Amino acid sequence: SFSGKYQLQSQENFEAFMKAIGLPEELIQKGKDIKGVSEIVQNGKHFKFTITAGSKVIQNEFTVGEECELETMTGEKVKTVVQLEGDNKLVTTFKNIKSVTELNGDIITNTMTLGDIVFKRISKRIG
Ligand SMILES: CCCCCCCCCCCCCCCC(=O)O
Repeated sequence: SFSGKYQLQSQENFEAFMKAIGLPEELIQKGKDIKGVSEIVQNGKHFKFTITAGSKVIQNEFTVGEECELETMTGEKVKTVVQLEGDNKLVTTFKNIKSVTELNGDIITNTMTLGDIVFKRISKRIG
């Protein structure tokens, strides 16, 4: 349902966010303009997602409504719960970051908010 492969079209406030969260500037620099790929496999409430940005491949999984460990941008793994807010929307919060992922047709919009910082990503189905 969320299942598919998607690639980044555009994003806002990437570096603000990534510095604030602790990403090595050596990585935030080379990452600014990468159009990353997301491969998602949803099976009921079971989700697997791989996010590929260059040589950095992060793979995660979670079951909706359960506790799950998620590997973060920095490599830090956090224990949280991901919830559905409608079949088309994934919502979680970790390290004071609120992440919203919403699929509309072939476009996935992801929003992460740390304080006043709103990091938004817009991706498009590919393969
Ligand atoms: C590496 C950061 C982990 C993100 C934590 C969000 C948990 C739900 C995410 C499900 C798949 C995310 C959608 C990918 C779209 C995108 O790359 O912006």
